[PDB]
Amino acid sequence: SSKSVANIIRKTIQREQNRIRMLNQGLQAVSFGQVRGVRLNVNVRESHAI
Amino acid sequence: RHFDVARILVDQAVRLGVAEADFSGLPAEWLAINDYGAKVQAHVIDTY
Amino acid sequence: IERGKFRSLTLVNWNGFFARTFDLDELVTTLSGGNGAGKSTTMAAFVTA
Ligand SMILES: Nc1ncnc2c1ncn2[C@@H]1O[C@H](COP(=O)(O)OP(=O)(O)OP(=O)(O)O)[C@@H](O)[C@H]1O
Repeated sequence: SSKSVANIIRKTIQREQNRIRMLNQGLQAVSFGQVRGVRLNVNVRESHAI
Repeated sequence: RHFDVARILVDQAVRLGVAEADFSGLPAEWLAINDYGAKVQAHVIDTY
Repeated sequence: IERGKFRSLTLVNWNGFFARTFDLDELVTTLSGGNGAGKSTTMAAFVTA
């Protein structure tokens, strides 16, 4: 049961990572003050990967 | 109208290069730019 | 009588201000510039001093 839980979590995490990273390319360099762009950083956490 | 000119003029001038003296640590003086007591503080703009 | 006055505010080696002295007015001083121009930074320098 624990193995199945871990596997499903990994699959869902990968799917959401891919979706968000693909979505990131939907922004086109907004020029606000000195900020030249905005981006989302999604990464599986190592403290949880362990 | 003088004020409304000065501001605008400065806005146009500061887009053109920088002033190298601003790194010298020597404050600039308040040069009078008309009668009635109007003054301006800016180093010469050298580095375009 | 003759209230004391802040006559100036000097930042040295601050972010964007290597050596900048502002001459505070006796009544009102007005920093003015677009976003990121560094006005809250100047007021932070004053407060920190
Ligand atoms: N703690 C900080 N670390 C890094 N950069 C900072 C920090 N605080 C401010 N900055 C940057 O310094 C520049 C000036 O910041 P500041 O807050 O002084 O802007 P400002 O001109 O007062 O802005 P606004 O008019 O929009 O309030 C901006 O690029 C801001 O991103």
